[PDB]
Amino acid sequence: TVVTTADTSQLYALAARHGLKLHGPLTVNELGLDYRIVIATVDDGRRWVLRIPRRAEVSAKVEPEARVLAMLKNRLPFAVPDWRVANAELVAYPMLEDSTAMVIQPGSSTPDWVVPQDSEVFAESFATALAALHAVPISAAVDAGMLIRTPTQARQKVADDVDRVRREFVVNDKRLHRWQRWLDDDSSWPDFSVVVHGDLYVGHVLIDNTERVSGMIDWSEARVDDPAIDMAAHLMVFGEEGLAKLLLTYEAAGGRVWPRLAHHIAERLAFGAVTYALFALDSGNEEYLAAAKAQLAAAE
Ligand SMILES: CO[C@H]1C[C@H](O[C@H]2[C@H](C)[C@@H](O[C@@H]3O[C@H](C)C[C@H](N(C)C)[C@H]3O)[C@@H](C)C[C@]3(CO3)C(=O)[C@H](C)[C@@H](O)[C@@H](C)[C@@H](C)OC(=O)[C@@H]2C)O[C@@H](C)[C@@H]1O
Ligand SMILES: Nc1nc2c(ncn2[C@@H]2O[C@H](CO)[C@@H](O)[C@H]2O)c(=O)[nH]1
Repeated sequence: TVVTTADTSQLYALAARHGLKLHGPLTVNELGLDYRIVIATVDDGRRWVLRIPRRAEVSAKVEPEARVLAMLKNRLPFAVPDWRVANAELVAYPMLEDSTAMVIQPGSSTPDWVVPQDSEVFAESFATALAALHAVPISAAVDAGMLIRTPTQARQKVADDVDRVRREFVVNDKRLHRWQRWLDDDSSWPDFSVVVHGDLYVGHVLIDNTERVSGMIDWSEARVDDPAIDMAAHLMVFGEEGLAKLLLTYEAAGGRVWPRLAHHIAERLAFGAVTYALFALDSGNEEYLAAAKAQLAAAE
């Protein structure tokens, strides 16, 4: 007998209650704070992703995300998870076998690999994919019950998050001033909102073996909001040169821009410290909290 991390009999029973018969190899990622993620082989010979909510508060988010993905499926020129099972105890979809655009071993803080800076096929196809996403009509998002933020509501959300961090943590004075100046800088903010992925970075983008964007995953944060939300992580990974290329092609592909978009994306990236701190706070995880407090107290 060999102790294994996965509980195959419990997983089998869970999947079977939702019409999936597990058979063959599986792998398990238990490091998620909200979900256990298992990639399992099913009697169709195919791999499926089992996205297992850990708690009632997580389970509550399944049905609204299911409506998002159902709406998006025909309206994007790339794949998204096909949640053929979606309920409080289990989400399951056939695995999208294409690689993520960043490969990282669970537990590790350093990726094995990220799609290269000089990959023109990746850069170009990410920009067009993003323009396509941001072209999904607002009416479709409303009809699907999505969270909608007008430009005023988008800016208010940022203000609320900044204020919550200020109430719970002690933040470097210059950091605070940066965020406030940004919130007060009318010219930075867009006068429209779009359907955004909300958690978009190389780890949630799938690519075919030519490095062309073929899919996106992990849509929990999707909503109608500030377009720049989906561009900040591109700046973080690919730098100002990568952002410059993105904006040129995004605009050429029909994406709507505004003159201070590049600036606004950089401010959104800085605002990532707020998002991280609130995640840490809401998680109750002391390691995340220690990192967050250190970041917030530090000079940029
Ligand atoms: C938009 O700007 C981003 C910039 C940066 O975005 C992050 C990323 C994506 C964050 O994840 C996001 O963290 C938030 C809190 C929740 C979110 N979702 C689960 C909901 C999650 O995906 C990280 C904090 C994940 C984390 C903690 O495990 C790590 O420490 C790992 C090692 C992480 O550094 C890397 C693999 C590097 C190579 O990735 C990047 O820098 C991207 C660009 O960190 C953010 C918090 C900002 O929001
Ligand atoms: N290639 C690929 N990875 C996935 C898929 N679903 C989940 N993952 C991985 O599991 C994590 C949790 O959803 C993601 O960040 C990916 O690393 C998928 O359909 N295809």
